[PDB]
Amino acid sequence: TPVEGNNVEKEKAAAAIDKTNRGLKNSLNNVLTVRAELGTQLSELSTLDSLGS
Amino acid sequence: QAQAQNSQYALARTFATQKVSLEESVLSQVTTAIQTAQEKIVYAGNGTLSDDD
Repeated sequence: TPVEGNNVEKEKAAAAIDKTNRGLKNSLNNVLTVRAELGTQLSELSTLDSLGS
Repeated sequence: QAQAQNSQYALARTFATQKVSLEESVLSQVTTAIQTAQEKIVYAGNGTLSDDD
């Protein structure tokens, strides 16, 4: 969006970008939580199969 | 007669060993699991953790 010299577009775009920044941060934390849960799943599976053998 | 007594206790020992070994296996794994839960507790003591982590 062109913002050259045009206030109400300059800052408006800037606010959208800020909201995007926060959103990306939250998304990263969420996907990291999912990764952690899968890591526990894998560790359990490895431990369980040895028990089975 | 004496031989009969001896044979019966042979069988009894067989089944006792069955159960005893089967317990020991999962018991060792229980020790393992307690210890890992312990380690991750000690990490809960980490005084730098953020609420999401």
